[PDB]
Amino acid sequence: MKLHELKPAEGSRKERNRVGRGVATGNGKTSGRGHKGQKARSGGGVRPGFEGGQLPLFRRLPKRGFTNINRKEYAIVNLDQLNKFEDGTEVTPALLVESGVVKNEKSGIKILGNGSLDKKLTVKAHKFSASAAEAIDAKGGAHEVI
Amino acid sequence: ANYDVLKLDGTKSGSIELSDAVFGIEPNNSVLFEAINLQRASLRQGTHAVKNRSAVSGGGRKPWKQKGTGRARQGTIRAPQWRGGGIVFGPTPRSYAYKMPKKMRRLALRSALSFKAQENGLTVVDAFNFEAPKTKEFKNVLSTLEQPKKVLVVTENEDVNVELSARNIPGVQVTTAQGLNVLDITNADSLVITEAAAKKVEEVLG
Amino acid sequence: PRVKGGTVTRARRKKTIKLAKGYFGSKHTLYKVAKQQVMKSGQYAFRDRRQRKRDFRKLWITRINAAARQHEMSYSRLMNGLKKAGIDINRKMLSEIAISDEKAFAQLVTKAKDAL
Amino acid sequence: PKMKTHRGAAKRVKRTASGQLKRSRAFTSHLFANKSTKQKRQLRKARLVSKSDMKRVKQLLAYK
RNA sequence: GACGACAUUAGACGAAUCAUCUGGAAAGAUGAAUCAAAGAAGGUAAUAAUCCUGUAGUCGAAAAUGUUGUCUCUCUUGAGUGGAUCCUGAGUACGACGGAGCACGUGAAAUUCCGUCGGAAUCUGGGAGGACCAUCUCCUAAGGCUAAAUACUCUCUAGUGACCGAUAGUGAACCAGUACCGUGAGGGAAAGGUGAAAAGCACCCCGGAAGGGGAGUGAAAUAGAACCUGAAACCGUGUGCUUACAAGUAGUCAGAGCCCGUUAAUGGGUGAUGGCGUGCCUUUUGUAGAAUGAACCGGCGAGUUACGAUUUGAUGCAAGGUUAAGCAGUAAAUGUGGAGCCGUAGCGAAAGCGAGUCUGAAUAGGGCGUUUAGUAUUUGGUCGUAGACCCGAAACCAGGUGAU
RNA sequence: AUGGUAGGAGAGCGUUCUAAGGGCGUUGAAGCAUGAUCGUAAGGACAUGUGGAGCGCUUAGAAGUGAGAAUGCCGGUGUGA
Repeated sequence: MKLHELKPAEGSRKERNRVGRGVATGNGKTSGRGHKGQKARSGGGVRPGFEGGQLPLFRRLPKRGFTNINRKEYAIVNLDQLNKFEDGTEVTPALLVESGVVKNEKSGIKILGNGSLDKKLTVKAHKFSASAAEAIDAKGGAHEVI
Repeated sequence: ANYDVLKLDGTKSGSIELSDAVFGIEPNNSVLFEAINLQRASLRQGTHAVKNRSAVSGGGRKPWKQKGTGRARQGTIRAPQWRGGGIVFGPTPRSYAYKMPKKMRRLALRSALSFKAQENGLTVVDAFNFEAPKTKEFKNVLSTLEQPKKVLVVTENEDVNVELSARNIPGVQVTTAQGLNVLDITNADSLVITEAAAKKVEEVLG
Repeated sequence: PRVKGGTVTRARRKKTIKLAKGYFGSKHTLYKVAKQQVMKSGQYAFRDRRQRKRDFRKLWITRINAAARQHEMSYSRLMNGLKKAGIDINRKMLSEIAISDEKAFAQLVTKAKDAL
Repeated sequence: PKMKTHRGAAKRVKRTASGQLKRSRAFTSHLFANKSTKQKRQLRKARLVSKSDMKRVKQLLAYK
């Protein structure tokens, strides 16, 4: 381009609304606020969730549960994600990370059975579902619980 | 994708092959605008401030009593409608820079280069041989290659003599292959590159 | 960048003052009273562009009545007989014929008469 | 500053997969002798936060 | 220590160009030029990257010595096993009772204070670690100490910039914490602005002031002490063109006298008559006041981000997500950056299971999911935290000043 | 077939700079204040004065941006006998 003929992409910029600059803008005197009360005032309005003294919704409902502080979460890889590999290749967690299927192996790797495998390989992970091990051994191949 | 390497007398020294991944894309005008806008905003220091009503000198006390006697009720002599001041929402010192993703940035550099190579704005020479700084010498060089007023010359890493030579012909700017930015590529009317430089920029953008 | 309000206020006010020229007293000099008067005079003239059409129709009909009564006719019987005759000319035109060409006006008074 | 989570609401609500907030049932936890056994077991099924309420309480649980 | 460069710091010297024609001059049109580490900006009756100057180069002096690679003295080559007996810290570890700090509302408490208690151990050591006993880490707590890298800039000092551009970073770029006000603590202004050169009206003529003339350095004094010029409006005031039986939101729509035309063509008008006739305004069911508030001008007077959330362009670029900090770069772009941080899977209070799962003792129904699209994303309306559209209390507290 | 103090997505102007391009300018160039043009705008290209050395246009970006009242404040001025 030239620096004297710069042009933004179409529909990518917009001018901001400037409130309180006279009558014909449509936002002239009271500036969009209406006339009086709490919401007309500067710094006004009621804090979110407050409903005027009727008991709020998050006080009239009971608290339930607890949170387990050392819970395990596993990186999930499904069966149709394994078809990017070649037959007979032996997949391991470090190979699954390096190939970029798993970004962040949280507490381990669980293989789940969602897609269709359609290859033959040997896998090594921390956890398998039932259907996953069925479809891995059914095509020929072995699974080994690291 | 072939370009004539000229000598400093401007005749010819050969041809050269430069990628279409770098020098030959369809240039992207949106990413180019976005990167020009970015660089222009990273250059500004936002070194501007005013004094608000709590930072104007003086003015602690209420100037007359609330029910006055025939006067408007006022609270300090430094309120915004008084002539001593207190500014309501002025400038505040801030930064105007922002970032954008890495290979949008490389897309902008490619669009700038490939626009230069499509207006016949690209001249590749073989090496510059300057052993002492002389603007007069460099001026004769830019006359033999038919160059316009604004010209960006890209060496490979650092020629202190061609830097010092070209340094104040007005309109000429001298850069390293690593120091290419969109703003001066777009600002120049033509690009002269050495031979070693064009391989380097073809190898870091491809 | 501070922008100070210079020169634009004075241009905007000075053309309202120049619109108020010929007005009494401090309506041709002072911005607020001259502004209110120029607002009101735009409003008046909007109303009077429409009242002008009623006023001139009324004046033409009064002249036609006077012209018709010199032939022993009302306005109303004349306009009726002119309609039944098929004659379709204005009241602006009828009033100008009655002023200018008296003989022609008598002529179409006769066509209004025998069509009744 | 980061906006703060309303901690009292985060003990009482859980986010579903699309966007909703599964909630716990009121009128539980006390005197059931004035209730039939049908209403005892029908206060056990969980429900969702209604959309009129989501309009009001959306920003309070933005991080959940 | 000769300790081998404080800085090579006072600093100062030290580039290189230019002439001609039309208003004062060129710095407008002609014709030329600059010498290498400067060749880069920027200030001078006319806008010199080549007058003052820097920038480059030069040598560089007091307290200086980069402060070092022998750096006098002088180092400390470590002499290996065991822990068996001794030592390893006293009102103390050690705890009750009132309190405080720890994110934690004192308690079921792992650190501190007051008052009271008291009272260990030694190689078969003892002792200590968010309630108790066995395993893990620690000490040889209290007995004790002491390092650098680790904080921060009135303005110190010098050198610099989409900045303050002078209701200004400042209250004050002028006579400023001064006039002035107050017993005192204290409060706190207004007013800024040649130069082309005073060349500031010699000289000379009529009333003290002020004028009228000439006079002038005057490229221009209606450019005379208001040489920062210098504007407007309010207000004026003296001329005139048209205009004088009445009842008035003063205008508007319907026309005799007098004019005459630029940045040019039903141009430009000017001023006399019959009809019709209620504000920025605000606040109201309703107002035009017998509801509120108001001449002219203006500093000059009412929507950022720390930084988040959510909803509306372009893409690394889509099996996909990196950079935050940091580092290198001209206070930029940019480059690099995995000790590091959203999506591709949901459900359950949870264990857990997983295209399902929860419920159910059922694998049952039914809830919530599945049957592709997101962000390294970055960037254009509304919310949150800020004190958040602006102005305005009565009052509360803390520290002071006052019995003229 | 085509009103709305509250509503969405609109094309535009005064100050500043880039970030540019291209101009008006020391035989004069302003701007600003008095002129026939543009106009819903906000906002700019040719007769007096000014001086006597400063401004526009185009495209885009940033807002001490954004000027009839608040018993508003005042550099303030000046009226109403």
